[PDB]
Amino acid sequence: NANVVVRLLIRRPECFGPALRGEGGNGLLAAMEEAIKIAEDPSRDGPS
Amino acid sequence: LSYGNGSLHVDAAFQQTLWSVAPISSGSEAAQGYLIGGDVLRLLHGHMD
Repeated sequence: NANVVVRLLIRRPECFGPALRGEGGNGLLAAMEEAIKIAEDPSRDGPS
Repeated sequence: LSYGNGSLHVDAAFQQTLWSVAPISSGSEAAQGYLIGGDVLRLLHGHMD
């Protein structure tokens, strides 16, 4: 199951999100810091 | 075949591109001599001189 899942995920790289996708996607650390900032700042975390 | 760069590149990626295979020469290779396309040769004018 692990091998099959890894193969499918690498066949479809969009599953990793905006980051980790490449071609302009930032690193995992940058994505996590950006998400922390988004959570801290309203009007980007909630609906408003 | 990657178009990402300004020029076209060939890279081993998880995206697949279709390659068409065309033949140049086969294993028959009839006898010797018998000038074949894409050969390196010398053009001699006189009596091998």
